[PDB]
Amino acid sequence: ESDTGLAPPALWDLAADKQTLQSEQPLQVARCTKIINADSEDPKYIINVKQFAKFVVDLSDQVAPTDIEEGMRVGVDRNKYQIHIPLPPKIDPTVTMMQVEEKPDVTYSDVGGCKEQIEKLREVVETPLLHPERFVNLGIEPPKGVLLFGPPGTGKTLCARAVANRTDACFIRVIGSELVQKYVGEGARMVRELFEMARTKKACLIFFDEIDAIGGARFDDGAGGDNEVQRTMLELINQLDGFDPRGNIKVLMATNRPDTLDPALMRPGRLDRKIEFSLPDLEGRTHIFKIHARSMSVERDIRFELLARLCPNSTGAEIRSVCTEAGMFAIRARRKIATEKDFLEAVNKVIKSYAK
Amino acid sequence: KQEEERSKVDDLRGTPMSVGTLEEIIDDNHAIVSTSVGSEHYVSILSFVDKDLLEPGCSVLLNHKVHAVIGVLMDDTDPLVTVMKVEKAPQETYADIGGLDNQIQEIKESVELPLTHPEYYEEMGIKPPKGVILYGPPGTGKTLLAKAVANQTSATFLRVVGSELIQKYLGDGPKLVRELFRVAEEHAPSIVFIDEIDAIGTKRYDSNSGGEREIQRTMLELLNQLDGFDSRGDVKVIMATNRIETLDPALIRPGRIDRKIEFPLPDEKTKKRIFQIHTSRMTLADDVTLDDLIMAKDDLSGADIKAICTEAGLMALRERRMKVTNEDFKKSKENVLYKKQEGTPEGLYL
Amino acid sequence: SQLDCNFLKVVSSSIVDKYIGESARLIREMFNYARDHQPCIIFMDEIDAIGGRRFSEGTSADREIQRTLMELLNQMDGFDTLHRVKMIMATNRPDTLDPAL
Amino acid sequence: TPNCRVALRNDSYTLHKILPNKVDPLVSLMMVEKVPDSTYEMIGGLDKQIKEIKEVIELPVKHPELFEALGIAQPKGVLLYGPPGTGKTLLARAVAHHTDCTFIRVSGSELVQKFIGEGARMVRELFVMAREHAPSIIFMDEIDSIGSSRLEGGSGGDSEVQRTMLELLNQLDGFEATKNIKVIMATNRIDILDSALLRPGRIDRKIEFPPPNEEARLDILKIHSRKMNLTRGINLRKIAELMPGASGAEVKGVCTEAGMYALRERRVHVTQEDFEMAVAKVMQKDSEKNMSIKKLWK
Amino acid sequence: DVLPPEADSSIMMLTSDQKPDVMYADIGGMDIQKQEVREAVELPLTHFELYKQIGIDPPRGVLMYGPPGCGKTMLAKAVAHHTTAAFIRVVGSEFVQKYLGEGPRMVRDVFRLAKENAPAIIFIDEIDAIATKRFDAQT
Amino acid sequence: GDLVGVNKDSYLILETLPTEYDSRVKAMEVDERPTEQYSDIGGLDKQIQELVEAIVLPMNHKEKFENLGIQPPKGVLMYGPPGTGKTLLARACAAQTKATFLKLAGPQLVQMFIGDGAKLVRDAFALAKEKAPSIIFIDELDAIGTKRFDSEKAGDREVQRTMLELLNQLDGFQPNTQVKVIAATNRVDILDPALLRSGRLDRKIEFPMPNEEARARIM
Amino acid sequence: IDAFRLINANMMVLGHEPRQTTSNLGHLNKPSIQALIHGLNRHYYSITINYRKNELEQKMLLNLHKKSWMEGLTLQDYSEHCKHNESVVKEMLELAKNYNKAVEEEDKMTPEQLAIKNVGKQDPKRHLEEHVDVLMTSNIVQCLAAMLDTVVFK
Ligand SMILES: Nc1ncnc2c1ncn2[C@@H]1O[C@H](COP(=O)(O)OP(=O)(O)OP(=O)(O)O)[C@@H](O)[C@H]1O
Ligand SMILES: Nc1ncnc2c1ncn2[C@@H]1O[C@H](COP(=O)(O)OP(=O)(O)OP(=O)(O)O)[C@@H](O)[C@H]1O
Ligand SMILES: Nc1ncnc2c1ncn2[C@@H]1O[C@H](COP(=O)(O)OP(=O)(O)O)[C@@H](O)[C@H]1O
Repeated sequence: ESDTGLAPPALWDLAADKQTLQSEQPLQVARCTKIINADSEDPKYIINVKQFAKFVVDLSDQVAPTDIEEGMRVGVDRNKYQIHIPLPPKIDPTVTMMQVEEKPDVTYSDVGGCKEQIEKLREVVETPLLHPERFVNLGIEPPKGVLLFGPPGTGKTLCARAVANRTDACFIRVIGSELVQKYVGEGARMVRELFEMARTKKACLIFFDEIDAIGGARFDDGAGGDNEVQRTMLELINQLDGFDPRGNIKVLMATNRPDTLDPALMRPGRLDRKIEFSLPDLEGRTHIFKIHARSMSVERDIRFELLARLCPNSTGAEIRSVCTEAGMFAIRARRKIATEKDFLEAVNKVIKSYAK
Repeated sequence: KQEEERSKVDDLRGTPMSVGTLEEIIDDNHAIVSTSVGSEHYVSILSFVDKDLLEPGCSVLLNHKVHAVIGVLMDDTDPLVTVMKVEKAPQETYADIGGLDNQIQEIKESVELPLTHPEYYEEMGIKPPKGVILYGPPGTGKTLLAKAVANQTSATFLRVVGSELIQKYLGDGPKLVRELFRVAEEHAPSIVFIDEIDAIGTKRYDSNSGGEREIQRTMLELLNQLDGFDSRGDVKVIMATNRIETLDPALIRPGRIDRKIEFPLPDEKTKKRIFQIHTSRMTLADDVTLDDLIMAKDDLSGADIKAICTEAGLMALRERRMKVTNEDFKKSKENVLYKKQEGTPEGLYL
Repeated sequence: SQLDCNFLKVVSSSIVDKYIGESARLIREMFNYARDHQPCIIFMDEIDAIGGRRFSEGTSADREIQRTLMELLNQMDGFDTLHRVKMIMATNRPDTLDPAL
Repeated sequence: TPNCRVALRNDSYTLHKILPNKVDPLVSLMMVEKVPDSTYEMIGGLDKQIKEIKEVIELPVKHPELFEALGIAQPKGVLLYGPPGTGKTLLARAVAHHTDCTFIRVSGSELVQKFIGEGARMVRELFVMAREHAPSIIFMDEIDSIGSSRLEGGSGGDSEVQRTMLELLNQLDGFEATKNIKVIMATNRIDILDSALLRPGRIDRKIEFPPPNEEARLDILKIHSRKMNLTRGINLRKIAELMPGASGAEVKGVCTEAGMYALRERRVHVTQEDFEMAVAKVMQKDSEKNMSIKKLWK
Repeated sequence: DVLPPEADSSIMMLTSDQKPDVMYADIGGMDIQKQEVREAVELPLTHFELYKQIGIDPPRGVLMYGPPGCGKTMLAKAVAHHTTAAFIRVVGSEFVQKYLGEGPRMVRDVFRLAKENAPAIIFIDEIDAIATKRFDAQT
Repeated sequence: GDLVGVNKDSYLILETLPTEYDSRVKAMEVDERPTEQYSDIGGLDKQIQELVEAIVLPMNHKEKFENLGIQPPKGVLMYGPPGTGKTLLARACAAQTKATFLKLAGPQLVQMFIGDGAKLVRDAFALAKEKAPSIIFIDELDAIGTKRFDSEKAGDREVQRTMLELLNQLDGFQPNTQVKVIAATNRVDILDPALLRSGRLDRKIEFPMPNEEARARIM
Repeated sequence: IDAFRLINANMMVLGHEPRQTTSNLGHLNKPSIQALIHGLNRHYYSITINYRKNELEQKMLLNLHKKSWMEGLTLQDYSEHCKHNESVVKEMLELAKNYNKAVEEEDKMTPEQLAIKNVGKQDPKRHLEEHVDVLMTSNIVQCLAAMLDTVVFK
């Protein structure tokens, strides 16, 4: 037997007598296409199928020539190919899914040693939100966007969260690969949707994480058949200026690669201040050891300076990896606490396998 | 004579039903579908179609007049999530392999210990590792070791070859990743074993054509659902290739995989077991001397040993016998093993 | 300017493409217009780009340009008789070319 | 019914008739249908390679109960390789002649077909025809291009013919270990094709082809001089003694050049000296004699 | 209706405009090389009884080479003048296209043309475009 | 080469359809040049005038240069130490001559496949002479300006055509007195003397080091 | 050519095409598969059409279309006429030799089954008397028209 979409008759039995006949002859059938361009004061819209041809047709009198832009899935007649009511991609709540507005479990002391950039992030974020007085009286426009760049996992996510719980109001994190979509012209609508619905509420913070994917990478040198990252990039630099007459909401980007750099972003009005992160000297390392040991069972008679001396060049993900590995050494035997020599092997296991 | 309303709807629809493709679902009794030629239609959907199983990626039934959704269609016998599950038992448990006991406690503490004794982790609050990489020279012990650990377990096991994830329907790739990880989540904490992951992940190149992007999105969604961080339920994943340097670096970096097990070289110790293992299921006569074959040749694997025993069986059947004499082994040792013997600095290093 | 009938100007740099046999298709298409129209002049500037010397294993991009060059050597002077057609080549580096050219 | 084609009406899309025989388009390459081209005794010298092939092909067919009595399975994979092309077609066409068995030859250059999928679909369509006639042998000719190496996809090494190599390796042993199907692959250059199909799980017989010996070179010479006109007082061994590492085909070239020398004289006779100038014509190599290339290294 | 066999797949015969237009005695100086090709190509075509008597089995093909401007194409024209075959010639770098499979299919189209037709002569000018030694196809 | 409107049944030519092209030079079209006051530049006022004498008077006095018997040049080169006003000068003068600025970066020309710059250069020079007397600025042509006759891997093949297709576009065969080129580098001697001579870029505008009096003016 | 006529949608409980006293409806067309798929018979129905033929139309259409006065007595002069009697003899001869080849052959092992499974529809009498009939009638018409004009014209 088969199914073919059946059900027992108690819900569709009354549906199947005369409602099916009214969904055939009155209800028409339309198709979807893409919109290449447009003309002024007259439609003359050019529409491609990508499978049939490119057609030059007109809209119907059901819609107004207002929201029909380049790149929108619209309804196409079978006979006259006329533009019916366009269709949106996705509805509705795609902003709340990245705007949790929730108190994060990060202590302000979780970043110790490189306090100079944290005070820079204090001045750039907190002071035009709550102390906007010296900016007016002297005569410098306050900056409203800072790029972060440097070695990966240096504390980029840590410092970006350190300002997140600092004011606790409208934190928005954007994944860099989430805007890499499949449809033609998908993120640029979402960038319009994010920017409008964040300007409604005040004291809001938006963070762009991993802008190596969409934030001005290669502008258009490898994608010569799709052109989506560039159109979104051209749209976001378009909507950032012009549509920001003296706003309040701050936008921050971070990258690993110090190459994906737009000079049009460093035009004054988009991005002005350079803040990079560097490696800890001695103490910022040892602080992270003091962070990733207090949560686990270690010996109270061991030191952390000696371990950081064995690690000249190291990041917090590496330091976290040593503690997990030295964690596993204590599990290899029947030890319910951590001894110093398990940390010493984990240094030699992590470093002296591939690094140096 | 009683069944009437179902019979009318069996007769209400059009007879030449075509087969469609769900793309997006809008809950206003109409949506957008796809034909077989990639032509897409703003059509509607009926009421009897049982709107509970409509997923973007499912197959439906369409018409010729208005091409509306006649009824939802099943998977049409597509066993791409059920066949890869090992139902029976694999090969011998731990006595099959030999001379790899350096590497046994690694995988035993990583798989069996988080399941059988999850108390060592809770005495100090330390998380178990998620992924384990098995690389080394090709055909060394990698497939033989994975079957050795999967035999000694008390949970379900998955066998994935890697080429049975790659299709061309533009959704089938990352969907079956979600369909497998849903099966692994809903069922017992299975052991994901995806062999040959170098075919899907290397060096992260993006082209403009539509032959390569179906790999990268499936790779990217795999790293997304591996690190979905919502509810994984301790699913242990074992990944293995031969080479390691031409692989994806962000799968190597911690947070993802913290176990990179290497499978080094041999010796004339581990061989003698594999000679005995391969010469067990045959009519081994009482006139054969394997010890002369062991000491003489000094570089061979078990796949070489297997090729010896098969050629020994063939030479015995060419001379119309049942049992095998030593001479068939001697010629098989001299015939088959002469295909790769090249390159040695002899008499130079004591 | 004077005594002109049909004067083609080839830049000899734009005749390469990303597809493997397309440059040879351009050359024969250039010469059939030259047989369509009687007396005609083909001016190819800068033979140094597409000319050059044959050599050994040579980074497969270069194998195409040698195949483009071998097409040019055959079509303008080969099995068929090029009649009422004159060719003006002009460059600056005649040092290393194909001596068959 | 599996792989059952049907007649469909083109107006209402209704069934019309169950169709006859299964999917086998382009069997013009298949089923060679002409049995005599060459005998057995016209090869000579390579009798070991002959006896191996005869009792790796005809012995699994004519007496399968012997192989079903020991306990091991029967071989199906044969690889032939010899760099100058010595006994690479003659030995194929001879076993194609006295076998009374179906012969299918497919060169490894035809499956490429223009656009996608079509070159892949006829792979399985061949084997279902090959299983349709269980007494059959598929011959592969020059598996060197399709079957080289799995390269990257974004750079060169386009993954289009790769699917066929995936299909070929996963059809014969991916689903079911079939029977009465023997494959023969013949190419040189055994360092550049892929090694996954070279494991002993698939191919059991890597029969090489060495250059012929002086007894072998004498026997090849007696083959081609059999139809010519020979004059008395001639030694054929010394001709083969003047071939230091010949290639079998060069015996034909000496026979043609000695024939061509006697042609221009309008003479049906041939001397020993005619062959001496014939071998010296063919022996034209870049490793020149000089007596100093090979004596400084003694 | 049924079309006649091989009404397609190329049209590459030389009959009646165009012609090579050179006599055989125009080349002065190749007393061996003109005599060598003629033994290999024209002489099998007419005097076939002489080969069969000795058992020579005339050669299948011929490689010509050397520096440019020694008389290479000029010889092939005077061959094509004094012949009674369907002379089928082809540029070397011709049958390489953008779409894969086109090249080898055009190879089949030429050979099925000449084999089904008269005892014809196939001439390829250059092959160093398409016939060097092979190595690992990295590209 | 025209994209005419065609009836779907009669196949009749009735429309013109103004014929767009690739999106890459569309991305290179930069309009709305902000008016930068020349007094922002300190110490380099001679070079400002010599530029204004070179371009603006050919834009204004079109008939003064025709009755005299001369031809205005179309090639101007800026060079010097990087950061001395190579990107502060002509885009301050593109703001008053309303003639549709059109940038051209150097390494954007280098693409992955072969024969991409030869399309991309020519189409850029196509669109400008399709337009009004526009201005083509090229920035860092040191990248594509090699030092020729050198066949050494890997920069031996992909550059020289795009170099040439530039060069044969500048003077070339037909006269190109429709669009002006103000192309600039920061390096001189690495260039080969191929387009480096007159005909092309001949107005050598050196940028000196800013003086103490120039730097104090700028601050 | 076909004409049609719409039936109302109110006759859903009664069978359409209310035929009463007629039996010509099985004639003139039956509804084919390409017709009964779109609207037949549930929307519209087919109708029969005959042709109003009469005198004062039919004979005068034939006498002005298929009629020739001066052409019925021409001679089609013998440059190409006896030339046409030569290209046909050769192909008839080869068919006769092929007809010779089969008649002398005479397979006499299971003849009636070998004859019925091996037909050619061109050898025995298909290509043998077809052209022979055509060459016979043509020269008879030509010579008789040649003899009559010699009787008439002096
Ligand atoms: N033992 C032999 N006796 C007679 N002739 C031989 C012998 N070995 C080789 N030849 C000659 O060598 C020629 C090559 O045929 P062979 O099958 O040996 O290689 P091949 O198949 O042509 O090589 P490839 O596979 O590269 O095409 C044949 O013409 C054959 O006459
Ligand atoms: N022996 C000769 N007698 C008369 N003319 C000759 C002779 N040798 C060469 N030539 C002239 O030189 C030219 C030789 O060119 P040909 O077309 O034979 O090819 P090629 O130049 O020798 O070879 P390629 O074209 O491959 O370099 C001919 O056009 C011919 O006019
Ligand atoms: N004469 C000048 N007066 C004031 N600022 C200048 C001058 N020359 C250069 N600059 C400054 O230099 C900066 C950019 O240098 P630029 O000329 O763009 O370097 P390059 O063109 O070599 O990349 C601009 O912000 C501009 O303020």
